[PDB]
Amino acid sequence: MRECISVHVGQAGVQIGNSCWELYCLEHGLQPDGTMPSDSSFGTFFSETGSGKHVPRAVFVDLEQTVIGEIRNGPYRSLFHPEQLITGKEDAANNYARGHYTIGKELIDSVLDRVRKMADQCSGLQGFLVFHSFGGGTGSGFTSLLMERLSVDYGKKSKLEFSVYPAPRISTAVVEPYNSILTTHTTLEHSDCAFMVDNEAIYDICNRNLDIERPSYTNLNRLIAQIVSSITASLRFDGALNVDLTEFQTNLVPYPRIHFPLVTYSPIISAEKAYHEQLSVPEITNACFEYSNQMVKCDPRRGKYMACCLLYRGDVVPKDVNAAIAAIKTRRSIQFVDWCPTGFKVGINYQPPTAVPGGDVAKVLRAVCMLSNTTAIAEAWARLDHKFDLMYSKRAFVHWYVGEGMEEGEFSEAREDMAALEKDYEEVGT
Amino acid sequence: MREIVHLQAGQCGNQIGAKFWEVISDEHGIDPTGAYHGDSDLQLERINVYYNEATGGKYVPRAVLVDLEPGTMDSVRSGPFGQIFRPDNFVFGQSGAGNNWAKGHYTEGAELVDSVLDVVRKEAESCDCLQGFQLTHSLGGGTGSGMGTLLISKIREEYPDRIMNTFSVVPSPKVSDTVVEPYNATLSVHQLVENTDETYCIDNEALYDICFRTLKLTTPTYGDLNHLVSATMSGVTTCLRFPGQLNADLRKLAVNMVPFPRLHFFMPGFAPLTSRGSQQYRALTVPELTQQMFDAKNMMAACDPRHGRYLTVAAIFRGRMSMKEVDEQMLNVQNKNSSYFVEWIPNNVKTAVCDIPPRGLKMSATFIGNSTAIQELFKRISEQFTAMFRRKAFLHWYTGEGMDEMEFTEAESNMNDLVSEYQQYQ
Amino acid sequence: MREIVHLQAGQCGNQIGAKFWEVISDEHGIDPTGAYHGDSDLQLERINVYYNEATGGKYVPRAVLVDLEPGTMDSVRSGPFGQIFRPDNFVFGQSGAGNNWAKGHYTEGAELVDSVLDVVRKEAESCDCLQGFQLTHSLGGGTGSGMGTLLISKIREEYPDRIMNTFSVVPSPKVSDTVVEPYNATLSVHQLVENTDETYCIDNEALYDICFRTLKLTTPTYGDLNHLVSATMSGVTTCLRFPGQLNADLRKLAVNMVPFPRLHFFMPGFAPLTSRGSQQYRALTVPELTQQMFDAKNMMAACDPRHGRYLTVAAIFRGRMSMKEVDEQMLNVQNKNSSYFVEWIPNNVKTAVCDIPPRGLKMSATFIGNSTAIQELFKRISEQFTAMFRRKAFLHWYTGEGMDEMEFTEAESNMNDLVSEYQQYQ
Ligand SMILES: CC(=O)O[C@H]1C(=O)[C@@]2(C)[C@H]([C@H](OC(=O)c3ccccc3)[C@]3(O)C[C@H](OC(=O)[C@H](O)[C@@H](NC(=O)c4ccccc4)c4ccccc4)C(C)=C1C3(C)C)[C@]1(OC(C)=O)CO[C@@H]1C[C@@H]2O
Ligand SMILES: CC(=O)O[C@H]1C(=O)[C@@]2(C)[C@H]([C@H](OC(=O)c3ccccc3)[C@]3(O)C[C@H](OC(=O)[C@H](O)[C@@H](NC(=O)c4ccccc4)c4ccccc4)C(C)=C1C3(C)C)[C@]1(OC(C)=O)CO[C@@H]1C[C@@H]2O
Ligand SMILES: Nc1nc2c(ncn2[C@@H]2O[C@H](COP(=O)(O)OP(=O)(O)OP(=O)(O)O)[C@@H](O)[C@H]2O)c(=O)[nH]1
Ligand SMILES: Nc1nc2c(ncn2[C@@H]2O[C@H](COP(=O)(O)OP(=O)(O)O)[C@@H](O)[C@H]2O)c(=O)[nH]1
Ligand SMILES: Nc1nc2c(ncn2[C@@H]2O[C@H](COP(=O)(O)OP(=O)(O)O)[C@@H](O)[C@H]2O)c(=O)[nH]1
Ligand SMILES: [Mg+2]
Repeated sequence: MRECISVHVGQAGVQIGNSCWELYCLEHGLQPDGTMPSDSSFGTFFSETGSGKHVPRAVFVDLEQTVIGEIRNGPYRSLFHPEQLITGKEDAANNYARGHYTIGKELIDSVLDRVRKMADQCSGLQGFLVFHSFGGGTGSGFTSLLMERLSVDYGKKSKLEFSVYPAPRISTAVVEPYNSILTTHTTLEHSDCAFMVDNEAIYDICNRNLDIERPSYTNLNRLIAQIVSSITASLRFDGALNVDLTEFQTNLVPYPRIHFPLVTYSPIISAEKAYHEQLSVPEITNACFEYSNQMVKCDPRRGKYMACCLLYRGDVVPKDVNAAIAAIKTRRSIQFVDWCPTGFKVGINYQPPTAVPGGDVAKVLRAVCMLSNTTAIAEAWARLDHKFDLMYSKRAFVHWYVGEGMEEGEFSEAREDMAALEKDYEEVGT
Repeated sequence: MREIVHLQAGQCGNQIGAKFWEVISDEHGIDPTGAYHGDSDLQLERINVYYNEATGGKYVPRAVLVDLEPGTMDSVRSGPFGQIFRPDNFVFGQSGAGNNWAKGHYTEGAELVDSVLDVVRKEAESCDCLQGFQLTHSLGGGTGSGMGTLLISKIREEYPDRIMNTFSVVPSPKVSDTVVEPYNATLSVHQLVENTDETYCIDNEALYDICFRTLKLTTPTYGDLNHLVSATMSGVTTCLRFPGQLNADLRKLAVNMVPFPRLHFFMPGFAPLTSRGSQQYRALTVPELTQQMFDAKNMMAACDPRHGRYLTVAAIFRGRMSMKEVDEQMLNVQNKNSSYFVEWIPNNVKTAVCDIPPRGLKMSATFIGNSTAIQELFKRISEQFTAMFRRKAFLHWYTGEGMDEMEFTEAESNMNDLVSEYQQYQ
Repeated sequence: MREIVHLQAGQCGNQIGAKFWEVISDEHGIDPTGAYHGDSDLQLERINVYYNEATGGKYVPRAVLVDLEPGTMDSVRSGPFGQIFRPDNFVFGQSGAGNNWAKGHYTEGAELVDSVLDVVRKEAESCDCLQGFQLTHSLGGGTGSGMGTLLISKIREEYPDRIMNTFSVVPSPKVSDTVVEPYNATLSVHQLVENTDETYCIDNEALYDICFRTLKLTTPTYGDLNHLVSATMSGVTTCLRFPGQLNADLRKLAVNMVPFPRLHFFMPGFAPLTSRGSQQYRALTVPELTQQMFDAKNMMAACDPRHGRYLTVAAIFRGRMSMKEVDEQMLNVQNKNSSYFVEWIPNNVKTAVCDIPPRGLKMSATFIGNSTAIQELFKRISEQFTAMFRRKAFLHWYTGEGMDEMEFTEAESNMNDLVSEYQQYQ
């Protein structure tokens, strides 16, 4: 009852996974060898074997060995089942077509066999949590190969998807716009709620709120995992107003294709400041509406809100939350659509946010994760399809994709389908 | 002897229900084990109204507990009184309602209702003379709104002459936790107007207004809201559980309270309510119970009665009190406030008087309003529904369960027909 | 039953007020908690005159507390009796009056008066029969002088027939703490002459003269001055709080005390006052109370009555005493001092006699003088005002609040018109 299968794809998805499973082990009190010293709260994320060993409901997939061989050697080598850490011989080379058509074509029927052996251990599986990069070759091409299979094999089950998405200025690859636009069919047709996240927005959150001047990816992944702990907390714990994984979607998603919420977390705070701020429910609610805390570089004030899920956790009371959202409804800069007069879905859970002991993010009595469907996110798509247009007007890297079995027309068919999504988010604001 | 069958649906219905069972077990002097430990013979005389006798003089409450998720059953079963209920009467699914009415009514609860209804039969066949069904639910979300109204339809078809009596927590704009709340409620009110004999309309905005502007609680929880609801649930059945100077069965309420068949959307209240630090300064007596009971801040729905007129009010008093003083105050109210009562009914107030006040107070009054001001509760849901529905927003989650767009059009049509019938007698 | 509403403005008005509430709570036998702890039924019989009954027989005083700064509310709320007052009745700003009348009347208090006046309504609507308003303030500085006279204007317009009765601490040259004191007072006296029914003119120079030349205190504080003021505040209302041989309401004082409408600037006093080390040698009796009460050293304004004539005096006695002896002494005074009373009034003394003397003395007398000698208090303020105003000194602080120079000219014009009407009957 209430299981989730977490699939971690490419380097970004696996490294976010290595932070997710670092957190879930602390939060459920599971040792890094999978044992538990001394309630079924762990059952959403861990299968339990008769030895008293808790084994994660996770699959890790990469087309090259390097990142998963590090998971197979570091402190979590004894946590995972050895055949659900899955590797190929050959890197996807930041090429969608190697991930989808040529290299991932070989590992896919082994990836599915592990997901089948995990689902057969569930009893009322709640959904899938799929972690990936939009810019990667494995991230875009292998996730889009896998999702097409899971959407015929498990058609009813909710597919939640956490995506590291290209930034306004920060980029690691020349072909990041091509891989991202080719992914837009995956999220539109074979996903149920897709959480876009941006490296440059978290880098700015780190600078302004944690006061860390120069963060690594370990600092980003420790924020991205904290949001998924808070999405899953109602599945795992007692609360005043627990939220089911489909109850979440029935309030987030107004229309079948309008399932790209923003996400934000509050308070992001260091130990230098957490002892001087009040961190009252009013303040951490208001922090979620600041452009300063959005984890995609777009401004919510250039949009309208369709719906917000305020998922509180720790020491909060429904009195305080209603009194808080009443001030948000009073502020004329936070504008909802005319057709959503209710606006807010509230969840409240009694389990505080767990600190990772090595981390920058401080101990606090309260947190909220706000997950928010808003028209503003269409600007993060308008940025990236303008990067695509400059390169496709030259066919600037297209021979690497055509050379690995892709149809040249798929680039036009993907830029077309993105323009129809960017149309849909502009159309519903009116 | 006038047994009631009680049914709990979804998170809210099981939470206001699991608090109600702590309140009436305190009244009837029943231990959390189910053993009787009370003071008085009057506590035991009518214990059959809400409980079954079992071996060793253990009492088992006649609740059915319904949910589409295990987690609220787990929260009730582990709770303050959870061990009291029959293990067979916890009827549940595994995958929830997703806050979707159509999952409740057509898919997830349509599977489960065959397993619910056959337990409602075992309890109703164990009754000596069943008077009715007492169902606790919410009209927001999907389990209480959509499965609870499926279950009302099934029990109504099977028991057409018994009282169907529902306690219905329902949406309002300033205290909301769901995006699709307006849809679920509009689909659900369409079932309540046809099937129930009484529906007690309750609102979280009004239950928070009692907690801040009367009780002066700094941080009211859902546990504090559930305590206000369950006081009025204990209140209206009092006259079949205890002796009195004027006895009123749930049917003796309905005959006096419902002038035209569909105008049965009531609005409850309770007195005395006092700020916790102020009780020693207050005189508990019938004219102070009256000046609280008939004031717009005390009622448990957002409707100010000064925006309509009452059709009927019932005041079910409890305690040792004068019939002259009760009959004097229920006259003085409707003559001094005559602009707030309909003038084609020659007396708008029903009274009842029980000899046994709640444990720890000398007197109490449960108030039931029927008023044309309840149009405002149905209007604001209907206008939130309309503003989403003109752009078909969120409908793929309901039409995915095989529901028609025509059923939304027909639900909002039947909602405006209920608004029009209250506005007609304004 | 002849309720009073009491209002405190600025530092001085809240300090003479917060001492007054300690004095009348001792009289009525009310504990600092608000609970009744007195000896006698007579203490409870008229407790409604200054208090509201609340739950548990706690009494809540009918004060409104007004300031433009939080710091005096903080000093009252934390004080000897601070917990007695209603939290809602503390009405305050954040940035002060700057000792500026125009900040009080036009800017800082014009914002706040909408929040004051709507509390004065809640207290006046809770009254059974309101007799009047009892406002404590100072005419120096900016809060009491400028906001308090704004508030007098607003309450006068809303309650035109109720008694407006003010206790007004006001400037004098030898005991001063403000440079702009003359301006603030001249702008404020212009409102008092038109709106109030009685104004009791009080002076810190005269309150220090009582402390040194009568009580022989070595170091008199503002707490000792506030105790002299509040004894005469308790004094003049005594006859609506306690029984007596001659009862006099605040209106029965006004009809006898105010010959021509504007001549209502009274000058209070109290007896017996004795040096603390000397009480055992003094005989408390009506002719000694008289020989103190009618002597120039006892009155609480700097005016020596030997510089004018009285129009009317009221002597409100308290205690078990002979009406022959009272009527004998109030005759003997105005025949042996006939050059100090106006000879177109055939008897200048009103008497009243209450049966209940203050706690710890066998008799007491509160004195109210109306005398043409009050011209000297208005004259010396008018000449200090004139000597600054001929050179426009400090006016940018008032004209910066949008006040005209014409309003200063018109205030000092109305001040000399008040001086001329007292000097006319000399
Ligand atoms: C010494 C004293 O005066 O105690 C009172 C008390 O102080 C006050 C404030 C009580 C108190 O009520 C609350 O604190 C409260 C808080 C949130 C929501 C609702 C109530 C009291 O707890 C509640 C309690 O009432 C009862 O026990 C009733 O029988 C009630 N049942 C329960 O509350 C209950 C509690 C725990 C377990 C099972 C039942 C009831 C009401 C209707 C029908 C049947 C039973 C009483 C008299 C008091 C306290 C104890 C302070 C009040 O409640 C009642 C029902 O009387 C709140 O306003 C009234 C006025 C009372 O004076
Ligand atoms: C044994 C004895 O004779 O005690 C007297 C006393 O010695 C004298 C000196 C008292 C005393 O007065 C003062 O010390 C004092 C100091 C500064 C300013 C004003 C007074 C006394 O404190 C004051 C007190 O008076 C009262 O209590 C009145 O009821 C008074 N209320 C208060 O003073 C009071 C004090 C604390 C808390 C609440 C009230 C009052 C006056 C008018 C209307 C109502 C009440 C009394 C009789 C005395 C002492 C105790 C020494 C005198 O006051 C009164 C009001 O009687 C000062 O001259 C009189 C003559 C008294 O003989
Ligand atoms: N936050 C975060 N971002 C990461 C991390 N690792 C990689 N990224 C992002 O990943 C994006 C590019 O995708 P890749 O890392 O090349 O994805 P991949 O699936 O491994 O691609 P292939 O090597 O072609 O298979 C860049 O925009 C990076 O910023 C990580 O651990 N944390
Ligand atoms: N009074 C009360 N209201 C509740 C409680 N739990 C939830 N609610 C509120 O009322 C609504 C109930 O919907 P819910 O019961 O969650 O839907 P369901 O489980 O699908 O039937 C929520 O949106 C909350 O605002 C509770 O314990 N008490
Ligand atoms: N009797 C008395 N006089 C005071 C007290 N406090 C201040 N005063 C005096 O009278 C004047 C009052 O002005 P104030 O109340 O300070 O002005 P405001 O606060 O702006 O109204 C001061 O200049 C002091 O001389 C007090 O507690 N008692
Ligand atoms: Mg890779």
